[PDB]
Amino acid sequence: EAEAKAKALEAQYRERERAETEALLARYRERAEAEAKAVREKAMARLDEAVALVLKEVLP
Amino acid sequence: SKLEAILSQEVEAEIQALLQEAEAKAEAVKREAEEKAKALLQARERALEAQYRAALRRAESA
Repeated sequence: EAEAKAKALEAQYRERERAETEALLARYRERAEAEAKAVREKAMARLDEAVALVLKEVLP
Repeated sequence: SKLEAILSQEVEAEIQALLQEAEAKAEAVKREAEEKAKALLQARERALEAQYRAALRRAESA
């Protein structure tokens, strides 16, 4: 039954671990998802001028 | 008879010492097991705890 104690130790160790990691990516990823949109939206602004600028340079 | 009374009692005292030894040889065993078990759960508590903390670390790293 000391072998039993050790078995029991595994349970929680495997279970909680699973659960936390299983959550972890999701959450992080979704913050990534959020941030990603918001940098596009920054970009929008500084779209037009970049092209304008770029267009002038190449011409001669 | 006072001689045979004494022979009884002695042999009987000799019994008392056999029993007392045997008891101790049981007790030492009893106590061994107890330590042995304690030590085992310790080894697996340690390791699992570590394997947890690091695992999740790899979750963060992702």
